[PDB]
Amino acid sequence: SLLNVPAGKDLPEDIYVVIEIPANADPIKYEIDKESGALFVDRFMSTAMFYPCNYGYINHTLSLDGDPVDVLVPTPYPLQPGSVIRCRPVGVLKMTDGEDAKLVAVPHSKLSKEYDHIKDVNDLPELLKAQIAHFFEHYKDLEWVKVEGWENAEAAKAEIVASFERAK
Amino acid sequence: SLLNVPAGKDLPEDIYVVIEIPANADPIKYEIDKESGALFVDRFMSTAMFYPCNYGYINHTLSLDGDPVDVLVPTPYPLQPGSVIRCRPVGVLKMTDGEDAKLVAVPHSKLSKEYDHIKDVNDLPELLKAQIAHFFEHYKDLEWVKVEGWENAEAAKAEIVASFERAK
Amino acid sequence: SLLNVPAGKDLPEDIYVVIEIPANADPIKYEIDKESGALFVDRFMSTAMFYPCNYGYINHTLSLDGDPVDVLVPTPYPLQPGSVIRCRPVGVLKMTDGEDAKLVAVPHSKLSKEYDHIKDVNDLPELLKAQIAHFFEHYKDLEWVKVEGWENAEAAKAEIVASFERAK
Amino acid sequence: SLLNVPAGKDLPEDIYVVIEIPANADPIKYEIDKESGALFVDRFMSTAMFYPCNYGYINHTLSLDGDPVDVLVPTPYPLQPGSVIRCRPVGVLKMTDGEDAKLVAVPHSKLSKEYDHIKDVNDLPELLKAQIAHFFEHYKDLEWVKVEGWENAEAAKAEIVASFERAK
Amino acid sequence: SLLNVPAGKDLPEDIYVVIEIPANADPIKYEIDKESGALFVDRFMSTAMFYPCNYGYINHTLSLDGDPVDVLVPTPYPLQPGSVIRCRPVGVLKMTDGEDAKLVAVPHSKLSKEYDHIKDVNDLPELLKAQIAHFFEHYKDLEWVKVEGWENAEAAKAEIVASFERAK
Amino acid sequence: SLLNVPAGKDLPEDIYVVIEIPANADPIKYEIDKESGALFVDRFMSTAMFYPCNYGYINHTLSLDGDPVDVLVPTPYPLQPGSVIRCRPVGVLKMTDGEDAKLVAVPHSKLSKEYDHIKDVNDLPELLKAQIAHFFEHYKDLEWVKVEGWENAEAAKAEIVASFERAK
Repeated sequence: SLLNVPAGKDLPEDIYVVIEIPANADPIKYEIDKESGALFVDRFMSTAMFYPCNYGYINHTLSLDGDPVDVLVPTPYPLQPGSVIRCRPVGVLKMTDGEDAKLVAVPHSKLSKEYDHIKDVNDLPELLKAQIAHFFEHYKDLEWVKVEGWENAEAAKAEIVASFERAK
Repeated sequence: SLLNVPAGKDLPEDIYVVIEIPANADPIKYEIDKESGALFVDRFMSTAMFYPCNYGYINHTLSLDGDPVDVLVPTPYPLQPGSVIRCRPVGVLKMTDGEDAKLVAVPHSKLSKEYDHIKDVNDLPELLKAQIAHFFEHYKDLEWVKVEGWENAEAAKAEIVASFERAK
Repeated sequence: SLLNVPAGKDLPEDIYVVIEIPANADPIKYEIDKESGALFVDRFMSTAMFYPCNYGYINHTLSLDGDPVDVLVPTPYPLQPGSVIRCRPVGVLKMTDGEDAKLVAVPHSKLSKEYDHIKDVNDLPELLKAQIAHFFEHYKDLEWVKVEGWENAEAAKAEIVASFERAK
Repeated sequence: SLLNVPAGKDLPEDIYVVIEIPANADPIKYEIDKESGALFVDRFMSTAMFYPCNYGYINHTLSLDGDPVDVLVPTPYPLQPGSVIRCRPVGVLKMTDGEDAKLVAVPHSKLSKEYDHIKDVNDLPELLKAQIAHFFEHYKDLEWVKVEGWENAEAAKAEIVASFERAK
Repeated sequence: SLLNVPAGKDLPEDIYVVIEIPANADPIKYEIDKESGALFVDRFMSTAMFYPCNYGYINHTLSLDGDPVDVLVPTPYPLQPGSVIRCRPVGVLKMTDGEDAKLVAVPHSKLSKEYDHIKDVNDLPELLKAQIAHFFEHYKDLEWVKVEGWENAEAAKAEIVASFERAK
Repeated sequence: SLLNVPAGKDLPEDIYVVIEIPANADPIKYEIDKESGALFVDRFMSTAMFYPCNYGYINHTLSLDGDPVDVLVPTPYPLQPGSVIRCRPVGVLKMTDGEDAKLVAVPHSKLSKEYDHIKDVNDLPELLKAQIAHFFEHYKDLEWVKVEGWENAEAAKAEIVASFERAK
């Protein structure tokens, strides 16, 4: 099941992300249930907003909010909820609800050459970055959250390493 | 797997429904296979009709037609086949092929406040109810079924309780 | 999980195909991971082409390319990745990358009567056959493959039988 | 505008159909407004049914129900409301609300070779024909109509010729 | 063309709205060009938000922002850009960029009985109203606007009457 | 109607393109009819390929193939057939069926800042360029065409200027 997916081939450089919400989909927030590995409807979002990238998590990690590290993964076409994609981290958007750090990872080079030039957080389209920051600032307006800024691939991997160790 | 999803948090008030067919989808009838927990194509519907709500079942229950209790769940956007949604029962549409009772359950308040006012069968939109009755009367016209009417949340829960006990 | 789906009810006549890519979908190539049974993003296709039929494989078989036998299944509406469909084989498109034989199987009569007349490879629409041949010739142009022709239902089943034995 | 589209290149053999409702779409009934040529929302259908083929009319014709001759056109993919397709008639489904005759026309050979073998009403898939008959019998159940049967391409063209003359 | 659509059958009670952006669509802002009546891509929205209802305008009206009165129309399924829907006004959301008043109108009873009970601004779902207010407050965050509140059907019609007179 | 759309605001730098086929759509080839301005189904494509960008033409131009200059326009989301988008040219893919030159134009800066950095043909993603070249080489394989290469924005505008003059 999804409960058995590795954290990655070569942490923190090569990770696997379990997808819960596809890019641009209807406002249904799903989550993988730790008990059955099944896709559960977590909530219907109240705002008229959509996730700008595919949203998921790295299995076998645990951050301080007691949840697995969340990653946002841009792809050329929306992915299937419950699917797994191999990626490499490039940045982290730090915020506070606690501390939520949503990493941004791009598809691994073996899946597509389209993201090869993206190696660090400032290599990502500025508009993509404002749109992601804006979504997190505002998605729970009708349900608090504060963006504090972006950080590089080094910080992202530090976050992966720490959460993985913390999961052990 | 889906075979391990509970019948609910607090039967018969708080149940989980395993989704097989989303609201408004192409006429493909899927079912979860009791052996693998995998989604199987049960049949291609012959009529040009679509399910008016998401269609699924409560795991760990058994009705007299030797099948799990079937539930119809209205949501603001179509759900994913194989996903699970927490709901609360509000009615039952009784019919006969045997006795099929398709319950109607609405999303649990923790998932969305939109259905909070819906507490009993007459709180559901009349048009939604005619449309559901009409679908069951006519979906197998080219494949018999007879609608006998609606019943309240009390009857629905009685149906859940009985089928759950019968499953044990 | 999907890892536990049988090869079929009555090999080679009655098989089950595990679906990875739906007909007419975005160019994302998925595959079921032998380790978790989870849907993995195998690759993003580079060409502006879509699979003309649903694409999948027969579990518990092994061909010479060290992979499970791949099948293409036409249906009236696109299927869900990860779902299973009961079919009956009718042909094989032989090619070479090694030897890849992609079988063509149509939905089993119990799922729909629409494909009952299709019993052998020449009963399939000519346009459907050219379109499939054309897709395989050209889908990896930007990533080699050569079509050698079609073969009947007898050859297809021989291929199923052999790969199943080889899997044992 | 759409008000200026010819009835056809070579009536009754070669006609143009103005599309109002695509095959398999949401239950919104549109119609082209004789005054502006604009697409107007005529009604929201109450039943959970979808048109099995693209639905439209032949401009410059007038039947007895004081409306333009309506045609159903099967295509491999849904068409755009307001678009025009060149076709050739092959049958008519006679009914009564008055007399409604919905013709069935298939795409002209110059647009695609896929329908070339379809020359008369019995050349159409039986399932397609039952599904169309069933839709008309039941689409207004919640809004009367009675199917009386099918007729050949000769009757269809007679219907086109008469309505065109009647329009003059 | 769309330039010739009336403002309504019985202003301000019975109006026609020309649709530019469907409910829940990709973030493309279209507008009807006063010169050709053609649908022009006005802008690609920068925020990850979607219009919660169909968005359009009443032809033959002119407000103070030198633009036609804009209306938001909830329907059970998304409409086609460029289509026209008969409605009746029920409220207005007043704001300021100038003065923008976006009316809310529901489908006319002749198109569907589903909105008959909605007669005034407080009859609209509270969540629908917060979602609309929230969208306008935030849709141009990356491109200013301030919501001042809702008003009744009387104010809405006053707005229609005034803008129509102003258009003459 | 669409027949009245200008060639552009400031030819050859600022043009308007009339869209016939959206990016990534079903294989239906539409064209705007010079007589009514209506969208006509030109043909159903036989290959399992989709246009990689929105496809259209510049009104009021005439190339040597006796047809209006065709343009391919990448956008973040698919456009509506029949809509108009303001763009600026950046390249031309020269080929031969005669001489077909399909220009590539990107959305005008006033519609979105996302394409501002794209000023010449080599500023376009290499993969986007191979995919477009590949599509034209192969889309009519089952219906000839030969790609000869790309050219800069200067050549593109020369092509626009010449065809516009030729249209006068």
